[PDB]
Amino acid sequence: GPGSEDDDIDLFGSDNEEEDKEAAQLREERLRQYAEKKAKKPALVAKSSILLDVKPWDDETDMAQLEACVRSIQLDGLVWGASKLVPVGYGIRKLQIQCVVEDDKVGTDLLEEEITKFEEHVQSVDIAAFNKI
Repeated sequence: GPGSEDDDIDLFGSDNEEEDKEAAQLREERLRQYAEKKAKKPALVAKSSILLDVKPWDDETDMAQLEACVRSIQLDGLVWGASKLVPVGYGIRKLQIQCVVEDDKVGTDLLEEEITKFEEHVQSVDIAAFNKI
């Protein structure tokens, strides 16, 4: 229907459109990018604050790069809070990272999926606690 000023009529020769299989996918990809990078209006949006603990494999595993792995997750509405190290066992100390997610954009999916891929440096990803804000 109506989107950006028009709805379906061609008044703009700046867009080539094209009727192609890959083009169709790319047309939709344009909307995905607009919905993701834009449409994010600040309002009373629900948020979750999840405390995950990033546990390293060994002392040799660097704690700062553990934090770096989590802090490089780029999603609009994925906010990082304070992180602290909690010493637990022999050698292994866990990094507790607070993440604040804007629920109407970013689900925990993004953080859960990404940090479990980061398990190349992280031994296991444990959940410390879940809080709503």
